[PDB]
Amino acid sequence: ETEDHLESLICKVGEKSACSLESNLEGLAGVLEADLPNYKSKILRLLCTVARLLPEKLTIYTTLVGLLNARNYNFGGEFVEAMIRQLKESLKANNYNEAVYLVRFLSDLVNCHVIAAPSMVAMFENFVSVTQEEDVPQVRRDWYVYAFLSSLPWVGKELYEKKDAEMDRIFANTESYLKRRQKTHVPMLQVWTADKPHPQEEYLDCLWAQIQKLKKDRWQERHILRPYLAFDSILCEALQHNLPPFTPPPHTEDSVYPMPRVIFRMFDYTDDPEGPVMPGSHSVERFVIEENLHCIIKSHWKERKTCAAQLVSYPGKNKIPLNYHIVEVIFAELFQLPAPPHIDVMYTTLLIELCKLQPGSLPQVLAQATEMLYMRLDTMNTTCVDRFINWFSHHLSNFQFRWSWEDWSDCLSQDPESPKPKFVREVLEKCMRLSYHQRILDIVPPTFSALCPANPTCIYKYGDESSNSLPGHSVALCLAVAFKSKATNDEIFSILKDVPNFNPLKIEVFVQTLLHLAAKSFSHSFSALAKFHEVFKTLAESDEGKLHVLRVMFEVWRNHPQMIAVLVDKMIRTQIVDCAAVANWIFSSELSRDFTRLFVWEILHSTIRKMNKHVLKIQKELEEAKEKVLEEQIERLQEKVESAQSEQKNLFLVIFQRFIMILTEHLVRCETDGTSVLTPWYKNCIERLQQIFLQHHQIIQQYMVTLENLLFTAELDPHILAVFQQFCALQA
Amino acid sequence: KKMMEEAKFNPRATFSEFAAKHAKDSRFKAIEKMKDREALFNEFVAAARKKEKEDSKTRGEKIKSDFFELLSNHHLDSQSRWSKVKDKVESDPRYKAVDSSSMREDLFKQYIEEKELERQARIEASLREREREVQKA
Amino acid sequence: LKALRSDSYVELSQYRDQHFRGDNEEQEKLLKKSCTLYVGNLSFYTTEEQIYELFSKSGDIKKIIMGLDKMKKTACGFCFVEYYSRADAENAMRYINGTRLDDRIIRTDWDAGFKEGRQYGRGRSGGQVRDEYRQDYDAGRGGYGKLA
Amino acid sequence: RVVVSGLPPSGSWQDLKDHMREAGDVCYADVYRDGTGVVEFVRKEDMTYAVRKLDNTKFRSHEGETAYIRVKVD
Ligand SMILES: C[n+]1cn([C@@H]2O[C@H](COP(=O)(O)OP(=O)(O)OP(=O)(O)OC[C@H]3O[C@@H](n4cnc5c(=O)[nH]c(N)nc54)[C@H](O)[C@@H]3O)[C@@H](O)[C@H]2O)c2nc(N)[nH]c(=O)c21
Repeated sequence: ETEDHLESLICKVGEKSACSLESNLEGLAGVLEADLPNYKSKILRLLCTVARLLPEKLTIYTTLVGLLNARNYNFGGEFVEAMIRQLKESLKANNYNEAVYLVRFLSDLVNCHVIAAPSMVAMFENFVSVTQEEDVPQVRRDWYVYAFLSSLPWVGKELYEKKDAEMDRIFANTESYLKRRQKTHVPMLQVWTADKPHPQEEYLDCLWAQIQKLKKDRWQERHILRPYLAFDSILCEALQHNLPPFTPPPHTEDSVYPMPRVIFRMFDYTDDPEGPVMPGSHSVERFVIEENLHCIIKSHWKERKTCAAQLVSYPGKNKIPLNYHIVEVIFAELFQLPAPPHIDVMYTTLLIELCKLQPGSLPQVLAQATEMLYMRLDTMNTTCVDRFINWFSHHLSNFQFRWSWEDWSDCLSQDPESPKPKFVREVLEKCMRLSYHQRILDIVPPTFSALCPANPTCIYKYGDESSNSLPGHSVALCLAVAFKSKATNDEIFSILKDVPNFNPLKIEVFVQTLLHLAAKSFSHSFSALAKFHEVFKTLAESDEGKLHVLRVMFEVWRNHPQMIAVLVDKMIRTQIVDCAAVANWIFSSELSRDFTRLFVWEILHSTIRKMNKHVLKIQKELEEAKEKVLEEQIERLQEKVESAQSEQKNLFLVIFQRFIMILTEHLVRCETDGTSVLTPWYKNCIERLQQIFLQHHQIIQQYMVTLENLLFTAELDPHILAVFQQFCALQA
Repeated sequence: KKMMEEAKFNPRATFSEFAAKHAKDSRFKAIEKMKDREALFNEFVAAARKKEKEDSKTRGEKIKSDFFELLSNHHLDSQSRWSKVKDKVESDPRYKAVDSSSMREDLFKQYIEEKELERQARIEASLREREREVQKA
Repeated sequence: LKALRSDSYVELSQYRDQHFRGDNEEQEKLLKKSCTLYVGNLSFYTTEEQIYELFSKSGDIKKIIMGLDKMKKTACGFCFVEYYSRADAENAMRYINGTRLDDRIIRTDWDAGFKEGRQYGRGRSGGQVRDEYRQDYDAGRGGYGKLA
Repeated sequence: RVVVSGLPPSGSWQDLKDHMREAGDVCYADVYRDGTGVVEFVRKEDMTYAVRKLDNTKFRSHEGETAYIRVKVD
């Protein structure tokens, strides 16, 4: 019971009360002291937890650890003892993001008279000292600075009352360090390359610039609520403590540090003239506001309805254009370089839940942001655009596809390849897949018809062709007859024995015919593949066969991208074709004309994931089997791991070799015909290569020797190398 | 309490903000413990917010009540048009006392809504008996 | 660690596998380990293609089984979606449940598991039981309830 | 969804719903295994109540057959 009640109450304070917060902190303060005799360990646990899991409540709980320290010095000393232990653990386990919340909780305690202001400074001095450390990844040297700077919004003001001498010498080594960092990763992490309006800044530079405006403002920010900073009635006479000498954990080969980031920015106060002035991009208020909002989503991501509510009720010290901050932060997450913190579909419905909660004001802002995103499309990164298309099209389908399409009339007279028209075409294509062809033709104006998607009709070769000069024609006609008759494999094989030339012609007449007679539904085509599965495994026993199947299937369904995708997927899972073949198919000349369409990549990534999932699965089995006949298996599971990983490496190897080949071909041709290198085709192609790295950087890391010395070498065009070097900078 | 009367209301003021505004005031220092300063701060807000509510919604009932009293002076029925009445009452302090035009019109619309009634009740009872007899048949 | 674990959208519903064999205990053990979902309120004309496109947003789908009129053998207004992993089914439960599929608000529920015969409406008239007593008009489910 | 155990031999889910309704309102019922069954209520209030009040009660079938049924939250 009691155990239960404590955790309940510890949370109540953070939650929205119905009696001034200060009161609750007053009460809970004593209550907790009264229970210290019997429940010291639990309360000591509960607080260390809310400290690393409820950052958005940082100051409500620091206060609490204060009122307590103001009634039991020895208690505070124990809490601060745990915190350091808890912090050393998070660090050793590579859970750096959790650490920051700890390191930041300590910081604010200094404002609660619990930790010696001078004490904090000594630790930070050691954090920055990491910048000197020799032969360590920059992402490591980066995290300590970030942990330091991100704290100042809380500690800085009072941490400036003391040790300004070293609290100047620290900024000194920082400034020095900040100007010596390589920024190779920025181009690969920016949502937009255009900085004409608002620049997408490297996260440390942006924060550095933020501290400055604060420092030069005498460290006086006006947002961070402070519920335990008032030590003029109690906290004053409290006896602070001293954090033991903190020696940052030595960089090991098992260390993994957060990747660098780029600050997503799309709004400024002029985007909301008639609304409370929006904190500027370089104001700490902006940082803190987005930080809490990001943390709120991190705490409630699993429950969308609770989530919207915690966002909308966010407590701001001084009024701010909340709705705008909520939308900006959600897009900041959806478009997070390659992909955000949580599953993509979560942001879609989260936004819906917010529109249902603030019916009168959220929708307009969301409609304003959509407009702005569309207008800035020209320099948005391909990976984000895809995300934009899927979000918007899925969003539309929940609001009867109602949108003011004429607002985007400008796309109508642009090269079909330009980002705007292409974006519209893709969005519409997506809307069709969530409903049907005719429905979409009906929602857009007559002027847009040209951008609507083609009717997804099957294309039989030997069909009502009547153009019979084609090879295997009659053979196909027998097949059609057999299939409609509940023919068997051997029978079909027989029909096929009468085919003149791995036999390309046999494949084509089989596929063209089998698919045509199952073109009514996905479920028909599937069973079709399952029934005559044996035939497939025969005709396509070779890679040429595998490749030819994909080629004929594409010939048949080129007007129905969703069909093509589900078929390839089904074929891979039933081993009618393998990922290598799918990869070669993607870069094949037969797809050259559709190379930049979304479905092509949606398929390639879905193939890569199946490969990855597969590898992971077998690895686990071995893992479990190794944790125990039982041997003959581990012998076998080992072999399977080998093959799986080998085929995985080969998939990345081929994909990269193909990218290098087509990009070089383009670069050379251009550098010969003195033509522009920056074509729409190039943009998609170079950014698609970048995406391979973004989506699977973890797996790709395992191939550094091969990648760094065998593929992406110096003889390669710098435009291609650039992509590789950007990737390496992610964990450099 | 005096410390809070020197600032600008701020009913949703944080305790550390309130403590910053009144920290050098002697009525603030007069209370020994920080906890009791916060408790007085919390209660006075909660009693001021409780009173603003109860006050601004007896003024609401008083604005509305006055507006009706103004209208009661003119011979209004379901016919009468607000386009016409407006130009007759627009000078009154009870008309201006409603800070909006959309709402003076709604209040007006609300305000706007024996033998013949006996015959109507006759028709109603006849229809009821007819429905009952039709159901029985 | 603490109550942040809240996952109300993934919790078991009140519905029980109708013709299921085991205890309520055996049905519940299957439901908490399932990868297959029950999808309700579809229109009679909602296709497998649409279902695939919306439900794939939460993970890869293994199979989709359309609910049918036991006697007419036509789309009934419900279906079963089966994922390869429960994590993906949970996300559908979390972010797809309660949203629009083919212009109508749908509801998902955990399902013990598909078995031959689960695809047929148990509705007295052939369709879903739900439609026998519906007193509302629904042009996606054939107008008024069967008892009308 | 709750489960039922200890139902009569000559009984169906349709007749059971008439007994479960006492809790408030039922959404679906079933009787499989030739002994145990199941029921689906609307709200948790009426549901939790059924397992509380409508527990180990005496079911009465339309065939003049009575028995003891056990309700449980599933
Ligand atoms: C609704 N539902 C169906 N299936 C599956 O889909 C198939 C179609 O059969 P139905 O023909 O759809 O089947 P039942 O639900 O068996 O029977 P029933 O539970 O009695 O219940 C409720 C629906 O009918 C209504 N109803 C039932 N009896 C009455 C009654 O006497 N009066 C009134 N007014 N309404 C009633 C009620 O409103 C209710 O919501 C079957 O294979 C099922 O397994 C579900 N599977 C899961 N996991 N979750 C669900 O929520 C679910």
